[PDB]
Amino acid sequence: QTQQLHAAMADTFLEHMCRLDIDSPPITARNTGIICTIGPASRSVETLKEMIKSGMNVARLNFSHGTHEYHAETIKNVRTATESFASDPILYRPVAVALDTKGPEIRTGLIKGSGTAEVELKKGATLKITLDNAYMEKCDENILWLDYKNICKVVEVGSKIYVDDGLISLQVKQKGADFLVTEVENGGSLGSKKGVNLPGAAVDLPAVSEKDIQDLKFGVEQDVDMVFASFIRKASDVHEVRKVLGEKGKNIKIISKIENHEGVRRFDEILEASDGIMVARGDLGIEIPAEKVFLAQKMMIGRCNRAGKPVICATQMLESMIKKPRPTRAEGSDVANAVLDGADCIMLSGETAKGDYPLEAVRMQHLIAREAEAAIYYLQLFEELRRLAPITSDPTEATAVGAVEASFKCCSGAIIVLTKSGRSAHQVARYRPRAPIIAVTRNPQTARQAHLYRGIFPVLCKDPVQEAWAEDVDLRVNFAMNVGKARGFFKKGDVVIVLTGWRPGSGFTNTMRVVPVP
Amino acid sequence: QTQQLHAAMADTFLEHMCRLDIDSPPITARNTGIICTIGPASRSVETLKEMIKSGMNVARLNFSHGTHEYHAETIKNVRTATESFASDPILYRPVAVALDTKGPEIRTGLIKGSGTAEVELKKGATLKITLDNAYMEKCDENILWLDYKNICKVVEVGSKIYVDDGLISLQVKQKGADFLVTEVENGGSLGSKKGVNLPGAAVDLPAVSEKDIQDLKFGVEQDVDMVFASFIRKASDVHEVRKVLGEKGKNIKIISKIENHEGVRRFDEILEASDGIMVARGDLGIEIPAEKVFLAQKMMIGRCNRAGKPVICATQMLESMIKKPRPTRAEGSDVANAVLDGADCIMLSGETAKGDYPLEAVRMQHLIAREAEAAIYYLQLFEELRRLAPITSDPTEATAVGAVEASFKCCSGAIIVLTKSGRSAHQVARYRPRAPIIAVTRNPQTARQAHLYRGIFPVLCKDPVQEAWAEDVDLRVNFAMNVGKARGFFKKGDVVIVLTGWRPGSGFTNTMRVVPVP
Amino acid sequence: QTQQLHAAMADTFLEHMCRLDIDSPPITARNTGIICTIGPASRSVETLKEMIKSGMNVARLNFSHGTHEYHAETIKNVRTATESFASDPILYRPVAVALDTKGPEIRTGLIKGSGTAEVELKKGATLKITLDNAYMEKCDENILWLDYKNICKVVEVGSKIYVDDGLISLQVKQKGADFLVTEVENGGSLGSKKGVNLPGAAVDLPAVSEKDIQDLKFGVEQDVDMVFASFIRKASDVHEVRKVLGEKGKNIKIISKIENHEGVRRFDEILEASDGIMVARGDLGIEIPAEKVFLAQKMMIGRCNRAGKPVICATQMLESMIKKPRPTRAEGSDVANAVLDGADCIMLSGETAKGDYPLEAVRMQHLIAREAEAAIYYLQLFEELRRLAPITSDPTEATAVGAVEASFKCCSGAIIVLTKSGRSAHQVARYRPRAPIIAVTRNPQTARQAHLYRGIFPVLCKDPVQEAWAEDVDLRVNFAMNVGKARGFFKKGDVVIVLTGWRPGSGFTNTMRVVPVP
Ligand SMILES: O=P(O)(O)OC[C@H]1O[C@](O)(COP(=O)(O)O)[C@@H](O)[C@@H]1O
Ligand SMILES: O=P(O)(O)OC[C@H]1O[C@](O)(COP(=O)(O)O)[C@@H](O)[C@@H]1O
Ligand SMILES: [Mg+2]
Ligand SMILES: [Mg+2]
Ligand SMILES: [Mg+2]
Repeated sequence: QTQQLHAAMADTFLEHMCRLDIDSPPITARNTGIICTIGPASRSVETLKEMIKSGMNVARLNFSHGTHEYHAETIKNVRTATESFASDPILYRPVAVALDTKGPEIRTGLIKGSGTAEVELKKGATLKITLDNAYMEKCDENILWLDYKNICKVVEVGSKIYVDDGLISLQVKQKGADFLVTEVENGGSLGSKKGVNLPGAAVDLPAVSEKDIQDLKFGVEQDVDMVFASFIRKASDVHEVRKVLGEKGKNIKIISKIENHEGVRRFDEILEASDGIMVARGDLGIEIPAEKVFLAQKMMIGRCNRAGKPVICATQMLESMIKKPRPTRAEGSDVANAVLDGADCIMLSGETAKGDYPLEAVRMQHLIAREAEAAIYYLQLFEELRRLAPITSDPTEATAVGAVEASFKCCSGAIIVLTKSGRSAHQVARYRPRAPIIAVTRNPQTARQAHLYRGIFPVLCKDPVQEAWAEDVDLRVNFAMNVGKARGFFKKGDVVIVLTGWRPGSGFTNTMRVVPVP
Repeated sequence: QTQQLHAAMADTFLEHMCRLDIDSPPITARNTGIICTIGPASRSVETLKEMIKSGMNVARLNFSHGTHEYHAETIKNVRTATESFASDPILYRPVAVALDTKGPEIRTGLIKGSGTAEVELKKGATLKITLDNAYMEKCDENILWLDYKNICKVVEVGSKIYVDDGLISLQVKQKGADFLVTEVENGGSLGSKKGVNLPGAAVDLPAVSEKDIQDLKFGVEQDVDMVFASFIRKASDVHEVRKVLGEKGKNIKIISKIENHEGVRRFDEILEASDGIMVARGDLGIEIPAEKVFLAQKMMIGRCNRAGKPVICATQMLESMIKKPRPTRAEGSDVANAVLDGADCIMLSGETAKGDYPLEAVRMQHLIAREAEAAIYYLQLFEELRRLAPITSDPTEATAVGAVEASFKCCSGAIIVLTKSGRSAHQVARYRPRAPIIAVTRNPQTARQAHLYRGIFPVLCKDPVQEAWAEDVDLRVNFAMNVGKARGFFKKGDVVIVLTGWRPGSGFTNTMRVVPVP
Repeated sequence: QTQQLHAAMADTFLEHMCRLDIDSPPITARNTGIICTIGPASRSVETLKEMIKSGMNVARLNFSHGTHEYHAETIKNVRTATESFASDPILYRPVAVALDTKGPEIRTGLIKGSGTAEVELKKGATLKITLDNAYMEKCDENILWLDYKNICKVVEVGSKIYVDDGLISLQVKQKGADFLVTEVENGGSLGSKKGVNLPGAAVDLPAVSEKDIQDLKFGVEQDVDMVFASFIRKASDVHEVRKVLGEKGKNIKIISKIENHEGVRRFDEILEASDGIMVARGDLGIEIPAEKVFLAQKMMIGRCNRAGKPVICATQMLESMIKKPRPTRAEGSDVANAVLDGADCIMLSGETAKGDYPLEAVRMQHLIAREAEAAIYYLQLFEELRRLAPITSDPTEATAVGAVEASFKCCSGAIIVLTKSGRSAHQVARYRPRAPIIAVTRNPQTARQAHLYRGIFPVLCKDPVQEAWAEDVDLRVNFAMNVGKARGFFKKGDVVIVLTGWRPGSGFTNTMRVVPVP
């Protein structure tokens, strides 16, 4: 048996687990989008091509580092790699570009005569933190400059301060004027320009600084597809990001990175304001106790699934693959369970940005996601997504759930959907069919943005518009058929579901046909 | 808040029951078919016209009584009453004609007119039973004739003989070559030609007698829509009726009447052989202990529902309405519960054949069914019907379950289906939408046979066949749209689901559209 | 709200996830067993006392390395540490000792001279594998010795050979009688005595070698509690381990390590023969594809849960904590998901055997387990465990399921169970209450082995048997009460469930009492 067919049919979740079978191969199609952070290890056109071949759907540019020039040259490379495959439109893969905001980071200064090395702090040793910009590049084991000028208002005597992915912790002992004396609660090698966290501090930095607006305006000029907004704390932060993109940026997706207590606490208003969510587990597990992160992850994934908005699970998914050709058993399990929880995308960071095995990392994500997608208990998931979704009068929403139901009923090879803006296809994605959603569009950005949604295999029609609209609709369906055939999603005799609108509109999807693939 | 909608959203059946509301009005549409037995109280064109106006769908002719000439006239009156409404294609109701077989009945003879009226059978009195035809019409307290010639072979001293809906019982005290001396165990008033039951005696009467053959052939000739075959004990019994119905009877639905121990015991084969089932409770409740009838009733309804085959609940649903303009509380509950169990149609016998309130009984059935249909727990029923149904490759099957799903999602006004044979619509009905299924057909037989399925409101198109097939389709669609508007099923506000096919075949339904009503 | 109680009351698993709350504190009790591998980092009496305080339940001795003398000292220290708390019976924790077998391992030899230390294998380089004992302690980048004398009988040209947690890979270019020539495909640096894997080779080493025989007998004289048997392929393997243990080691629990393809395939036979299972992910994810491991883990946990037999999740759970004081986000997730899957115990290897932060690794496991236990969807799990158990039994199984039900109904502080051999506490565990199960016993081996079962907090009663049974019962019950109170599991006003035999006996635990705590 294939596709965990035996397990799919169990009357209990327990029995479903018992029936999971190592020797049952998955379907060819992989549903979960893969986002990769591009940096010095993956920036070259040639490796970028392999990455796309290995499965990369979205290139993330981390604006916490680098320069406009650097990132512009990265974007150009992504676009050369991507376009190198346009000669064959049946096999061309759209690739989205995402701008990841710096936001309200606190960084440390430079280490003495930098970067001549690093320092060592020791448990019990004491440290003065100064705001005095004299020490800006004079940081050693005795004094450390930070760039957050209001730090003294916000912390108190006993406050913990984490430095560098939270591996070092200090505790404020002597407070003071515009400086802090602390005892190293937890020591280690301290380098230059490291991140600082102040869990439970009322930190007043904005989500959107002047420098964030300049980055965002750059993203609009660079025609990126999406924005990952860092440290969003309330809806009004999301609205600032969107408004500031202006009319030219109107269709860029806003993804809120939830990465602090207030973000989780205000999750619902943030979700309502956003196009989607990223569970930014890195900062999230320093900001709140690490034992609690999986709770926040499952919470957010549930709510985004319940709302039909994309959710990305991020950070350290395969961390050890920075240095090694295989992941840890923890990492393999982490990716799989993110898929099983319901994440639309999984993300790689250091493992593609800077590691020695970017290509192996991407493949691993692809390989795990597709085993995990077969392992999903669709029986319970579909039922629960139905129950929990409201009665509406939008005919697209009605056609979408109807098509997903039909697809389960006939076990079809795909759901094919024509879409101008993405929406019809996103509506189908919401109900989590097992079959891949082939979204045919002419809008290239629609194609790129479709990767945010579980299940949507976007396809960019290049053919000119027919003047008989009915014939144009057909050209597109047949196009989707050739792609599925060429990719192995289905064969000549199989059946598929095709969603179509009644007029050439723009939001009129309302027709579902069950057809054999020619 | 209308149609038990608060109840419909409950997560448990118990909470659903708690939320049932006496002030929440149902939809206009009524989904359960009403079968009325036609005889002396209901036979004239005038009263037949009121019966249709009242919700009658099927006219049953019971061939345990009358001559062919009598029945020909009844059918002709039904047709006249039905056709009287043809002058307005929108408000016309097809009416089906059903032929109910005598089968292997045992009955007593005629009481001596004197004119005593009825004979008084007294507990402990002796009563001779004879087979001598000279006594056929000379029945009284001392001598009772019976038309089952073998009776003496199949009972023994001490056997029990039941007479008249099982109200009178006799014990065999003495056995003879062509007579029986019995003692009255259960006394009462005995009238003429009463039903006799011998539970657990080994009755050897053929399933299809010469008289039945005659009646079946006349039904073919007369072009009846369906036959209710009495005392079906096994699949081969059904085969005889089908044989005897032959090619000209190709399309007559055979409905097997389950009314003895064997019929229940062999139920699965009879169900696979038949086009439908009738739970024939009158005899059933004499052939098995009466406290067990509800168990038989609910297993047959359950299995027919699981098989997607029409089942009919019959007999004493509103018995007391034979004499009274309003039913007993047990009668109102009985009708409601039959619908609630999933019966496709409910039936009236004496209440329309001979009663003083034929029209009130029909109205009462229409009123209770519509109330009960609003109280069904569809969340659970729809979920269980899906689980239990197999994955097929039949595009029409996929389409049907997709349309029902869409119908719940947008609270649809109706599911409009174009069908020639009826199948496409039968396939929607087996998934039990709440919304009426308006089947548009040009085939008149198909429109009459549709009444056998819960929720199909057949509609007969009379319009000329347009030149262009796509415009002919659209015409049938606009037809159904007008009829639902005319009758208050829905307004320009609403949405309806339209099912359609890709070619003027004859089994190619593969298209569902979700459409705001123009 | 506490304890994710709001999430507990959800109608769907999806809504359950939606309600998972970062600010909802868990209970004090932690149910999942913690197994720690003792090694150079953890072996001192002083470190071991802190491990017990931080949460260690089972000390694991890995007989893949070390001499018997070494292990006997580790064992003696574990007992010195454990017994140093026996002076307060209220706070004493039984600590089990487990022996983890070497089994049919394949290892490389020692590097160097002259090496020095590591040796860099280069992608594309050629490496000769030899079997000549002259090279046993002379390995380098050209020449590698292995201790598997039949390797040559059993790989082929183009077979893959993996070295050191599958991080280095070699392809066989040329075979030969007692050597192999190979090409490095995944390079890296190769240390001494690394594990070798031949996936898809029929490796023919015995289940129980002479060394294993000697190790198991040593296990018997040291009085260990359990044996983790490596590389169990089939039931006769478990039977061989049982024969060595013999009559004298009768009560020692055998936990079969599933770590190769044949073990997964013959899982059901192995589980029937075993006392529990370890999912040994390290070797397993090299033997089968790493993407597949999560599937095997979940199938094994499900089937062990359904059988009521202990299951352990092992290997790389908090790996990065060997060198760092906080785990990665993948690591935190992996631990939570293992507990959410249904695992009875979790395990630490290098992180407590050799790393810089053994105490923090224990604490973290303790913290996550307890967080994950509050997040379980008990409403579904209990329903499923009851449905998959037989409606048969056996008053003892009925009482235990009745106890677990009462325990939810009143948010019991604990279920107190009196047991000689553990069995009755085992029975309660298999139904997965959320409340801790305080198992009171006078048998010290029973108390130590109890840690194999989720939720069983063993408590060793040292008082002599009282003159009246009823006072003997109350003594032990009251002792459970005091331990619960001292540990913060519950207080004076709370209710606990107490399970007991009817007669002074042992098993036949058929009595349940719901009692307030004094
Ligand atoms: O998903 P969206 O943006 O609503 O677009 C769906 C639209 O695409 C179509 O199928 C085709 O329209 P175009 O030919 O204008 O692209 C419409 O019938 C439908 O309204
Ligand atoms: O339910 P049935 O008998 O299969 O008929 C459904 C058929 O009716 C149609 O919708 C219309 O066909 P006609 O124009 O032949 O009536 C077909 O496309 C479809 O196959
Ligand atoms: Mg950033
Ligand atoms: Mg009859
Ligand atoms: Mg070992």
